[PDB]
Amino acid sequence: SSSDPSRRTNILSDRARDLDLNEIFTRDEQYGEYMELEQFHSLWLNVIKRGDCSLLQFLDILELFLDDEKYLLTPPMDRKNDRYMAFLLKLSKYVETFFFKSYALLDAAAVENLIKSDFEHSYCRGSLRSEAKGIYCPFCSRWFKTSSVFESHLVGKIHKKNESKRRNFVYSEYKLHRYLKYLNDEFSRTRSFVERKLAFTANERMAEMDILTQKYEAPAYDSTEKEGAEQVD
Amino acid sequence: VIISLRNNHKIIARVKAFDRHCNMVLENVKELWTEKKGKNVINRERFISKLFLRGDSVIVVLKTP
Amino acid sequence: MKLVNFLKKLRNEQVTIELKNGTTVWGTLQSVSPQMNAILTDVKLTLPSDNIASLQYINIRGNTIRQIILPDSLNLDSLLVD
Amino acid sequence: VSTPELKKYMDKKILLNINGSRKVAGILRGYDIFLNVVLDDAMEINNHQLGLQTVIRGNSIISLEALDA
Amino acid sequence: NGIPVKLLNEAQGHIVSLELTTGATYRGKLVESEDSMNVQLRDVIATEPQGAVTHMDQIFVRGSQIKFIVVPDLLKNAPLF
Amino acid sequence: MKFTPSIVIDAPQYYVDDLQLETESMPSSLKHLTKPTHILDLTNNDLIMIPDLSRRDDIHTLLLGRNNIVEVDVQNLTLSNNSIRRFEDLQRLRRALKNLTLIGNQVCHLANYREHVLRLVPHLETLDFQNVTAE
Amino acid sequence: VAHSSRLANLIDYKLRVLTQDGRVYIGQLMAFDKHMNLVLNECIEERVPKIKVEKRVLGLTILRGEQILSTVVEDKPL
Amino acid sequence: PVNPKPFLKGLVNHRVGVKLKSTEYRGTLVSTDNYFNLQLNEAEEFVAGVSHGTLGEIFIRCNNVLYIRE
Amino acid sequence: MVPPINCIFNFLQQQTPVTIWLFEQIGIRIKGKIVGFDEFMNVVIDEAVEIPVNSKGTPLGKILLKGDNITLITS
Amino acid sequence: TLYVSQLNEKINMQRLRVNLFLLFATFGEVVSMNFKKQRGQAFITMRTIDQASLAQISLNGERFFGKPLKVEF
RNA sequence: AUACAUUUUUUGGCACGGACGGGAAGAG
RNA sequence: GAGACGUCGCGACCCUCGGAGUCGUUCUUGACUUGGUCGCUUGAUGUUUCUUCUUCCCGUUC
Ligand SMILES: [Zn+2]
Repeated sequence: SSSDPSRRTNILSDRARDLDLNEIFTRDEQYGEYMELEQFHSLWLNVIKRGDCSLLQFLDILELFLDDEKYLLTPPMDRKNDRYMAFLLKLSKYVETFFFKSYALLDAAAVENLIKSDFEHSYCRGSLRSEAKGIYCPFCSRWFKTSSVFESHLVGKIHKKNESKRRNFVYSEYKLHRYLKYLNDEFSRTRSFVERKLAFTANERMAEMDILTQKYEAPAYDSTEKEGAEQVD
Repeated sequence: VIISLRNNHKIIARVKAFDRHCNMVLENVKELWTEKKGKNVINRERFISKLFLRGDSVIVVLKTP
Repeated sequence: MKLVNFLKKLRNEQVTIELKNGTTVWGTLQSVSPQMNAILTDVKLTLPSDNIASLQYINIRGNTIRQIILPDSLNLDSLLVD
Repeated sequence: VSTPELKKYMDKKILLNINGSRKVAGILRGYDIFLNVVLDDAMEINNHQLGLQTVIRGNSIISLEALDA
Repeated sequence: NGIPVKLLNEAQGHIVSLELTTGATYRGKLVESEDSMNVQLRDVIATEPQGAVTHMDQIFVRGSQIKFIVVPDLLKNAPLF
Repeated sequence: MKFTPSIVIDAPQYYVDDLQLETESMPSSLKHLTKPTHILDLTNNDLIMIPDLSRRDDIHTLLLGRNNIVEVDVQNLTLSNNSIRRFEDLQRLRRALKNLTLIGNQVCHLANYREHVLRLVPHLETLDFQNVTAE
Repeated sequence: VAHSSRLANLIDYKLRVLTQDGRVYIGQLMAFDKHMNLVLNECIEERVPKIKVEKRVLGLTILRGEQILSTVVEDKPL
Repeated sequence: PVNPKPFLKGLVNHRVGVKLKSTEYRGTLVSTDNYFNLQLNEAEEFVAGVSHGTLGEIFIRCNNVLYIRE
Repeated sequence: MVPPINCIFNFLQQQTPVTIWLFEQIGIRIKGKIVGFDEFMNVVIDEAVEIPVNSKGTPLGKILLKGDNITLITS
Repeated sequence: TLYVSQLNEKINMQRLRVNLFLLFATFGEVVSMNFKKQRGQAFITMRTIDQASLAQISLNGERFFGKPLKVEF
């Protein structure tokens, strides 16, 4: 501890003396408190080719991806749309990097492999089942009566084509799904933030911004911190 | 409403503010132009949520009912 | 009445700005003059098909700035009050 | 606010270098605070005179370089 | 009032250099300057944007069409600043 | 006395007689200069190898007098009074350079040292303060 | 560079400067204006022909604000 | 005797055409001001003497104007 | 001295062949008779004629040419 | 400051000064005109005095651009 | 001690094994 | 890649040859003055008109 300064100024060790969080987190993320989705709301407006969509309605859209089936059976747009798939890619990437960024201590490779194996062993194996329509396929966006026709459809030229073209997108969608699930608390936290700031006045919003800023450009250890003030129990 | 502009930008947008200079605060913004190489024909347009605009740019504003 | 006032009120906003020469400028508006001279911090200059150039502080002139692309979340009516 | 001190150039022939890589000649007859020029007529630079007297707008003047010393 | 204007005024007498919007550099003794940088100059050379140079007597220039003015480095000393 | 970020930050900085930084066993951590210098003065130090530089687009002059340079990993390079001993050790300079000085290095007394430098580093115009001539 | 409010407060800092023609003037801001005209202490015009940076040292320069596009900080004082 | 501003005033609720800094226009004049900004109805866009489109209700900015004509 | 305003007034009084040049536009000129006068260079000029410049003649009606895009006058 | 004379006056002024700077930088952190009076001469100024003395003793008669330079305080 | 847009500034006349580089030779 | 038109350099048979400085008044200030020519034997650079292939060598990238 404190290997950088003369005595006690910087908690960082000499080992990682040039380690800076602000080069990893933006100010609107507040070191993992929130995730900045305004940018993606912009890109989204660009994707839907209109303006009927508000920041909050956009977040309402994102919520779909917390569900195991909604993002699949009640899609914002047609899942074969280009603009849409591209957007989804960018967003997915963002959510994932944010996830591992905000939880350094957890083995990233472990998580990655876990998700990948879940994708191969369950997701692409008729993990989505309905008592009425049968088995849904992420790649062909169709259901199937029984598991039998489902299996003999996974060798057909159609499914070969699709699984061979839309593989990366399907996988990215899935990642967006599971990573957003793992970050439910952050998603909620941010949505809350949005509603708050939104219900502010001018002066209020300004002072709040001031606060986020100060938190952003402040030393991680203050010259006025405690060392050895332990209570008991 | 639609706005013609000095730099060949057809700004289809919802007006919010107005002044002496014909500067405008804009919502629901949809610009229209054409990024082209020589002998290239492309028609491009992008959505923007909120956008301030400067007045020298404005040539002719118009209202399509 | 005045958009200048509105501009002034917009403080500490991370915004894109567009010029008469088409340069896209991603930065935090620390201040703006009465004559629209934008003063940015944490600035990022990109052209409209080529590589990016980042800078700490940029004072852009009022005559150049075609369109300031505003933030995502913003209460406009409130801002417009005197 | 202040008047352009062109009283030295009064009643002398001047090359009015004007907007768009063009030129004008002619003897200086008058001017104002906006730097509009009133001058006896001469040619546009091979060469051809138009007008008896001429008035050049202020904005248009790049330069007014003296032909006579 | 503008300190650059003041500086320009001070530079009166001295050999200033002077480029325009056109990109046609001049060098000469600064005869007179005004609030609007309406410069007059004596004994003045005149470079074309392409390259070629032409001597000329008493050029006038209107500050609107002026781009930038180089003043001699002695004026850095005083007395305006 | 490692060449450190902290070291560079308290180092005399001035406009020389170009922007120059006044400066060690190993050249390292130059990132912290932020590519803001035209010249860097490393004279009278103990550097062994001219290596370890970050990408520095500004840097045009390197004064490396009285060090222990014995190997080489930019318009002017002054290496006076160092330890380059073999003509082949000067080979890496072919990849750079108009002003080169290698005086007071053992390599200087090697047969054909001047002609070797001229053919292998033709971009040099002034070598050891003498004009490289056509002949 | 520091986190200033205005241009006036950062007087005498070494400044990059862009102008409408595409040239880049670099030098210390000695004095500002109501119309953003700049006095530069040791001014160097740096231009780029349609390749690589062409360079010209000017000296003490009064620079008109009409032609000025934007200013950037090149270095600290002194 | 006839100045410009009064002429302009007179020409309200009447056909006018405008050139720019270039494309010709054609429409009925609604109103005008001191700055010479325009507001027209039944605007037709004469692209060098070719009516490309009929916009209808428009507002022309003053500084881009070249001349007015019937 | 003969001011510009005075000159303009004189021209108006006369009603003479005026040939106007356009600012930042070489190829075109105007030719008519001055009818109006303004505080700025703007005027109304009835019986105007657009001219393509010699590097003929074209039809044109009554016009006010705006003061900012004027260059030359002669009358 | 050291005064150098007996310098090859054919070198252009800016090149002379830059080689002078380079050569003398080896002794410590470091005026030359081509007038008739001052040609073939230069004044080299060092921050440290010990640097000036070392330079003087070590470069006395050093061949520079073909001629042996003469140095003095 | 008791503050604002109509000519000189900021309402603008703007816009339309495979590459790469250097140097040399030989041909059109 | 070639023709102008300029502007700053490698060599030389050539030419040429040796902020500072002064004063009034007072313990510190106010005034006044101030490389050129020829080659390149394939030096570097803008404007401005017209109309590439193959082979060998040296460096970056995959
Ligand atoms: Zn399928």
